[PDB]
Amino acid sequence: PQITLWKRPLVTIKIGGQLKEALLDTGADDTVLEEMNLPGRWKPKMIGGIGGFIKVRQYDQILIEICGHKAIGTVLVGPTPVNIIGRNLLTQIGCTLNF
Amino acid sequence: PQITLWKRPLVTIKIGGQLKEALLDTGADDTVLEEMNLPGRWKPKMIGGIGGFIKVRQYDQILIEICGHKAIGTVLVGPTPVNIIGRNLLTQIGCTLNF
Ligand SMILES: CC(C)[C@H](NC(=O)[C@H](C)NC(=O)OCc1ccccc1)C(=O)N[C@@H](Cc1ccccc1)[C@@H](O)[C@H](O)[C@@H](Cc1ccccc1)NC(=O)[C@@H](NC(=O)[C@H](C)NC(=O)OCc1ccccc1)C(C)C
Ligand SMILES: O=C(O)Cc1cc2ccccc2s1
Repeated sequence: PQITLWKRPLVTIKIGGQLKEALLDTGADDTVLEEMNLPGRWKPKMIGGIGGFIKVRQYDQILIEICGHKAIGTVLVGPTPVNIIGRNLLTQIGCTLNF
Repeated sequence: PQITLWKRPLVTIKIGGQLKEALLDTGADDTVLEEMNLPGRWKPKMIGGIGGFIKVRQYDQILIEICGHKAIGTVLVGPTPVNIIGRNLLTQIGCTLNF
């Protein structure tokens, strides 16, 4: 698609046979979701944003589909108000910014 | 231009006649820049991110060039760690996500 930005760029994703919604976020280095039962154990990680820093759970090798585009990578679970697809996955679907 | 997302999408901007570097951020509703003075009157605002809220000064109708592309709009100023161009200005330059 070619997605204009007059509203938040929310798209449908699929993770572990659950459809969710998430934000295509070029200002995010990593991908951050609020929840899921991603397979078991996790490693702690720090991430920062505008307000300061937060601890997240890092899960590796996570299969995710973004508008039907298959991808695999690291997904953080943390206190984000919106699910965030960051650059680590945006690159895998060949997402570019254009103007 | 067409910008891939293997690294942070930093671009040259010009504001108040000075060149700066800023992150093109589809995940930002608003544009937030490092402390500077701008023309006109500002009003106080709080904006939320990962980590919580910060206080910023909102300036309206500020001219900015993003890679040479003119945009006029609200710019917030305050203690951000990175200059962020958000959707309010991305839409003015006809920036789109593509995959
Ligand atoms: C989501 C994070 C992965 C991302 N951070 C990062 O990628 C970074 C730098 N990486 C990173 O942490 O790497 C690992 C690391 C960290 C530290 C040390 C060593 C290694 C990020 O916060 N990115 C933000 C920009 C930024 C970049 C660098 C440094 C500081 C800020 C926006 O892109 C971004 O996409 C959105 C994500 C988002 C959306 C909505 C809510 C919360 C977060 N956030 C924003 O912070 C923008 N907010 C919004 O557009 C508004 C207005 N917010 C909003 O709706 O807030 C509601 C809310 C707030 C709080 C609680 C509940 C609701 C802001 C830039 C204007
Ligand atoms: O004091 C200043 O110079 C600047 C600001 C104060 C304030 C208070 C609440 C919300 C935003 C802002 S900006």
